[PDB]
Amino acid sequence: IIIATKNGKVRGMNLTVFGGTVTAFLGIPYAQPPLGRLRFKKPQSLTKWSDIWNATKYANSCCQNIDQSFPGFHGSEMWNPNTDLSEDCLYLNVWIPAPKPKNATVLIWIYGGGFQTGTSSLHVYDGKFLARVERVIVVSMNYRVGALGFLALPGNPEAPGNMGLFDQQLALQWVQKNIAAFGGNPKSVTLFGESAGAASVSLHLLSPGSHSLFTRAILQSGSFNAPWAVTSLYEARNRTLNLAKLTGCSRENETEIIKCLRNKDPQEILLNEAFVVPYGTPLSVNFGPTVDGDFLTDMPDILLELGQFKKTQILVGVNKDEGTAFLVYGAPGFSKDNNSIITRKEFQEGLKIFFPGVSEFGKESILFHYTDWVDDQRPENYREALGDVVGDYNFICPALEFTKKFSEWGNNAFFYYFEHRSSKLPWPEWMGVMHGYEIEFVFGLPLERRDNYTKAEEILSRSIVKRWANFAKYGNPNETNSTSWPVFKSTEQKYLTLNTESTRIMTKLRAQQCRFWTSFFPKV
Amino acid sequence: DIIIATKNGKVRGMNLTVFGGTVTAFLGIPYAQPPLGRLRFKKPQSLTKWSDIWNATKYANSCCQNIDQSFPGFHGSEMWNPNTDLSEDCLYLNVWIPAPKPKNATVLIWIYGGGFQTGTSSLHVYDGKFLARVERVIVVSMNYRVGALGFLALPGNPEAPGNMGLFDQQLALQWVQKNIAAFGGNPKSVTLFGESAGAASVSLHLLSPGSHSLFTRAILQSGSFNAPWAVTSLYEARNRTLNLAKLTGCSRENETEIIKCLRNKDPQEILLNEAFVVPYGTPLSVNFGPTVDGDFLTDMPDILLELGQFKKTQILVGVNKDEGTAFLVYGAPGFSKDNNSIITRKEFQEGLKIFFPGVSEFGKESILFHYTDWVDDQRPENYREALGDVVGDYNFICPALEFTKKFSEWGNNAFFYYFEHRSSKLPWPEWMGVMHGYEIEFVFGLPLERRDNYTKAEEILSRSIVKRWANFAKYGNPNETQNNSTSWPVFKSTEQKYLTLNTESTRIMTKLRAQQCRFWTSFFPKV
Ligand SMILES: COCCN(C[C@@H]1CCCN(C2Cc3ccccc3C2)C1)C(=O)c1cc([N+](=O)[O-])c2cccnc2c1O
Ligand SMILES: COCCN(C[C@@H]1CCCN(C2Cc3ccccc3C2)C1)C(=O)c1cc([N+](=O)[O-])c2cccnc2c1O
Ligand SMILES: *[C@@H]1O[C@H](CO)[C@@H](O[C@@H]2O[C@H](CO)[C@@H](O)[C@H](O)[C@H]2NC(C)=O)[C@H](O)[C@H]1NC(C)=O
Ligand SMILES: *[C@@H]1O[C@H](CO)[C@@H](O[C@@H]2O[C@H](CO)[C@@H](O)[C@H](O)[C@H]2NC(C)=O)[C@H](O)[C@H]1NC(C)=O
Ligand SMILES: *[C@@H]1O[C@H](CO)[C@@H](O[C@@H]2O[C@H](CO)[C@@H](O)[C@H](O)[C@H]2NC(C)=O)[C@H](O)[C@H]1NC(C)=O
Ligand SMILES: *[C@H]1O[C@H](CO)[C@@H](O[C@@H]2O[C@H](CO)[C@@H](O)[C@H](O)[C@H]2NC(C)=O)[C@H](O)[C@H]1NC(C)=O
Ligand SMILES: *[C@@H]1O[C@H](CO)[C@@H](O)[C@H](O)[C@H]1NC(C)=O
Ligand SMILES: *[C@@H]1O[C@H](CO)[C@@H](O)[C@H](O)[C@H]1NC(C)=O
Ligand SMILES: *[C@@H]1O[C@H](CO)[C@@H](O)[C@H](O)[C@H]1NC(C)=O
Ligand SMILES: *[C@@H]1O[C@H](CO)[C@@H](O)[C@H](O)[C@H]1NC(C)=O
Ligand SMILES: *[C@@H]1O[C@H](CO)[C@@H](O)[C@H](O)[C@H]1NC(C)=O
Ligand SMILES: *[C@H]1O[C@H](CO)[C@@H](O)[C@H](O)[C@H]1NC(C)=O
Ligand SMILES: *[C@H]1O[C@H](CO)[C@@H](O)[C@H](O)[C@H]1NC(C)=O
Ligand SMILES: *[C@H]1O[C@H](CO)[C@@H](O)[C@H](O)[C@H]1NC(C)=O
Ligand SMILES: [Cl-]
Ligand SMILES: [Cl-]
Ligand SMILES: [Cl-]
Ligand SMILES: [Cl-]
Repeated sequence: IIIATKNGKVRGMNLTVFGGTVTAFLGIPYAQPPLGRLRFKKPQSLTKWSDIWNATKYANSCCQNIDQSFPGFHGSEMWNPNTDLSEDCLYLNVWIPAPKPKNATVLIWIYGGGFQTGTSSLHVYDGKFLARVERVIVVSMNYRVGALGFLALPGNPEAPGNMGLFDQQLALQWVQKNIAAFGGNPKSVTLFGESAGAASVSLHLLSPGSHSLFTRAILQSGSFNAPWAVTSLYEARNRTLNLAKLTGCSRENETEIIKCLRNKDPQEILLNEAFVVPYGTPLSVNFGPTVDGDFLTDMPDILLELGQFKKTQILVGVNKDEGTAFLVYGAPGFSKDNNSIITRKEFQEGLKIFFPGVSEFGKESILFHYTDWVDDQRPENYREALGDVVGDYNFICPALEFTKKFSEWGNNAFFYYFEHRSSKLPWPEWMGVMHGYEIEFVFGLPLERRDNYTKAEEILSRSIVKRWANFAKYGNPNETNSTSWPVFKSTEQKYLTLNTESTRIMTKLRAQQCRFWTSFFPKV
Repeated sequence: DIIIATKNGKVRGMNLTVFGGTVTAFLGIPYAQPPLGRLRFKKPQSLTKWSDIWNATKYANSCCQNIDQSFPGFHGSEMWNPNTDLSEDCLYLNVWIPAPKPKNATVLIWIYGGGFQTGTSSLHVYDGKFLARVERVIVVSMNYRVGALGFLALPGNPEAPGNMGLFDQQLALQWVQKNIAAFGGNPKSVTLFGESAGAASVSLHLLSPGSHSLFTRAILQSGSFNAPWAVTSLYEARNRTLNLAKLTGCSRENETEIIKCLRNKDPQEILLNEAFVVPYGTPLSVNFGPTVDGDFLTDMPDILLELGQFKKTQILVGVNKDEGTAFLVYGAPGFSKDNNSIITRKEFQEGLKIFFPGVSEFGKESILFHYTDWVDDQRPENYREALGDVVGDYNFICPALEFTKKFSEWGNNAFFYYFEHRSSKLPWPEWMGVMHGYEIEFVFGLPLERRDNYTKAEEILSRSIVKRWANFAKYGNPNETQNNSTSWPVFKSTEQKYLTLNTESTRIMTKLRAQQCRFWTSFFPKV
């Protein structure tokens, strides 16, 4: 099994998937390894290789800090990289159905994290099911995370910012120039990603360089207008200097600061990343996208409001309990080992952790808007209240807002609200429908009947899988005897719920809560 | 001839013709020494006796007060202006009695509203003859001193201790205790009722130990003491007295001379300086009102209320739908009685600055936020109705619901009503809605006069309210009839049930405007 790429040949492997076969290529390199003097620089193009590259194993994962908060716990360790870490990590994966097609539509995955972690080789990102069941080609790449991917000295090509974004862009360029040889259609390419990946996707809509490299976009629990998504030009600079000071690299010329940083062991850069910002929360993006004047020629909010982006169809949505995951990593009184009931004042110190710079007036206005109880007793009210605060502000409200303004320019947008909790979800029952736990359903994992998912979950997974694939192909997320999914329009603003019971059409998702974040919190 | 022997001498009345029957009325019985000369600013002095027969056949003087002349010739405003001569000699009261004379009639006592600055018991809408004819109750109403003449305060100084007007009310209540039996009344069945400042005065009599043996039950219409305008702190009363002294050229070193100086000023110069003792000044300002005097009020009313130190008895409480509207046309920009008064977002914002002078710019945006979750964006009346509801909820509805909640918690039956009908004869524009004060004519049974151009529905409604009010007084329960009538349930802190009052359908409901009152009770104190 061998395919001819424009930089040399690559050998794949056959996978057995539901009585059929999927042709998979794991670990095709798409750029020069960013080592030594190439550290912190935009990815450089590759030269041809004479012999055969064996793409039969997942490549290295990009350098990153590892979540070791809960040793032995699957809930956290399932997100930890499952291959060796290395600065040599610019590779991608390609899955193809068997037999092979002539012009299949292509789905490209951009993994999530806080831009600090993640890799394409995770079990939940396995594209072989998607290749078998809907006969699409599935691509996923590794991109640089943390300071190695997003360190910024604006105007200076030695570390300009958004390197990790340019990695993604280079992988998309690779698909354009190579995917036809695999039987793919470069004129029908759909990006999708979760959280930071979804925000990465939304950034590709803004950036001129990415205009011609894909067709449509899917944004799961993320967008660039999320409060955590983009760092100001000034706060990025403050973090680069904090990092240099912490690494014994403080200088006067910055050209020499970068020189010093290039001599540091990767671990010394990684292990200091947490300290570059004082108000460190688990939602902190220490090094993420910034306005570099290259990938982002201007402030994202401005570009969105002026409508200077790629005009195309989008699929957008969020989970029911996006906030809970972040509460167990710092907020007081919360644990995965108890029911995590908290008191009015525990709620208050929580708000102080997630809103460090906000006045006590503002942390009271917030407390106000989220205590108009339906039931006075509970006592779980506050534990769910703080959850909803984080979730609404960090994920749900920015997403509705992004979808509203994107639709305003005459493009079809579709919005979803994912309400089902996995029967195998390793976290406690109070955390609900968590950040990131729609991903296994999008990748068709419950289709594996030997895998301890319920029948109801397989049916649901099949719907999402079908809808996602049809959206990629046709621009409309329809199924087969299935609820018709309507466009999100700024007037009526309809969205679809996804659960095992009854998939309904509804309106004005959490419009009351999002009212506060969009039209009052900015004035505090 | 019509003559009753009171403990201060004999008094002569008159016969009135009311609905084919007769009502005996005694108008202008004096209940205290005229607060004249050196008696100015002092608690009312008891009456001695008169040898002859006092002729109670005309309304007495109204107490000194400024007159509303914003709209000369306009009935809507001038109907509240006094209809007798003004004078410091005003401590008189009125008595209406059914005929034939009763044996042990229940007595309803009316305390008029205002900002504690105006008002009088002789208004057309305060006519007790209908109530006496239709429900066979005895109706009593008194005049009490208003403005600085009634509430000027130098706390601890018997020359002007504060709350004189409240003590005026209280002495009239003593008069009823001592004399009403001679008219055929039951002094052990006495019910206070009043509107606004009258309602606030009523709620204070529940607090004040001195009044506790002087009445049985209470009715509060559009007012209570916990309203932001109702009660002035001990220091703010003193500072206003001094501001007044400075404004009139009466500043001294001892207080005895300031009072001695203020006593020589013409009643009119004190009146013209009342508005200036408070720096900001809105149409809701109570320049001189009740204060904590250490006599009538031994502590801040909220403390006594929270501690349960009040008279334990039944109460009837309620408010109107558009309490705020009346005050917007007397100062808020863009508003007029001659337009539909549709306003813009920023007119709304400058309006807010008029009614909340001491509040941060943050708070004036918080209010705006809580009150702009529009159902229909346009709807151009949105902001005009938003501001009305702000003033109304903050000043009347929420403090009333709050009072009723806290009062009910100590185990007495409270009933709450919500008055929603606009009068077919209301002289104000339609956008002002169900205004402050325009339930009074329905409570006094005015639409029962068929010669007066009210709708039939309105007579039905009035007759209903009159029945409930009188039944509350007699039995402690505002029932209409046992059958073919909506059950009016007690207000409890849990369900918070209230009754709506209108021509269409009187229904039982819960948690009146709970979302709005939430903001005022649990967020506004934190701004
Ligand atoms: C959906 O994926 C599930 C795994 N998570 C979500 C978890 C949330 C709580 C924190 N932990 C772990 C990560 C880690 C790494 C080393 C040591 C300790 C910890 C704590 C991850 C991510 O990859 C992830 C991570 C960040 N961040 O680093 O701040 C985000 C920031 C803004 C928006 N989205 C983010 C996001 O989605
Ligand atoms: C049910 O009464 C119907 C008539 N009004 C209500 C009108 C409202 C608009 C203002 N005018 C004033 C204007 C003005 C100027 C010069 C001389 C006389 C007047 C009359 C009265 C009152 O008697 C009355 C009055 C005040 N106050 O004067 O501050 C209240 C304060 C707090 C709570 N309630 C109050 C209240 O109910
Ligand atoms: C008027 O009615 C009252 C009752 O409200 C009569 O009452 C006194 O009433 C109390 C109970 O309320 C009794 O304990 C007393 O014994 C009563 N006193 C007397 C002398 O009977 C009162 O008598 C009635 N007055 C009349 C009918 O003239
Ligand atoms: C007491 O009354 C005074 C007099 O109005 C209030 O006023 C301020 O400060 C001085 C008083 O010494 C005046 O000259 C100013 O004009 C007043 N300020 C304004 C903005 O008018 C004072 O606030 C009151 N204080 C108390 C404790 O009651
Ligand atoms: C309204 O309801 C009250 C119940 O609270 C009725 O009260 C009774 O009235 C009779 C005389 O009419 C008294 O002898 C009883 O003592 C009262 N019962 C009490 C106080 O519990 C009242 O009659 C009802 N009236 C109408 C018109 O329905
Ligand atoms: C009992 O009294 C009710 C009043 O509460 C009367 O019903 C009303 O009838 C008049 C016309 O006769 C209508 O204008 C009202 O709208 C009716 N009110 C209702 C239905 O609530 C009637 O006298 C009696 N009704 C019954 C059902 O016995
Ligand atoms: C394996 O690869 C061969 C070609 O080498 C191909 O014919 C076959 O379909 C693939 N899958 C299986 C079943 O081995
Ligand atoms: C590539 O795969 C082939 C067949 O499995 C194997 O013989 C060879 O060692 C691998 N590496 C290279 C460089 O060919
Ligand atoms: C930067 O500093 C280095 C050594 O400190 C020096 O050689 C170089 O000329 C400097 N470059 C600029 C542009 O200042
Ligand atoms: C499914 O769950 C069972 C326990 O009932 C476990 O033994 C097995 O390893 C699980 N299989 C997978 C694929 O997770
Ligand atoms: C879904 O919608 C597309 C729109 O082109 C249509 O072609 C198709 O028949 C529908 N159903 C399925 C299962 O694709
Ligand atoms: C459990 O979590 C920690 C103990 O590890 C503690 O702070 C908290 O009080 C506990 N939660 C509950 C609900 O008891
Ligand atoms: C009216 O009062 C009574 C009747 O109840 C009696 O004195 C006479 O009929 C009338 N009195 C008058 C008008 O002098
Ligand atoms: C109407 O009231 C007066 C003029 O009669 C004026 O102050 C105000 O601007 C007018 N407003 C509207 C909306 O007519
Ligand atoms: Cl940030
Ligand atoms: Cl009659
Ligand atoms: Cl209108
Ligand atoms: Cl009843």
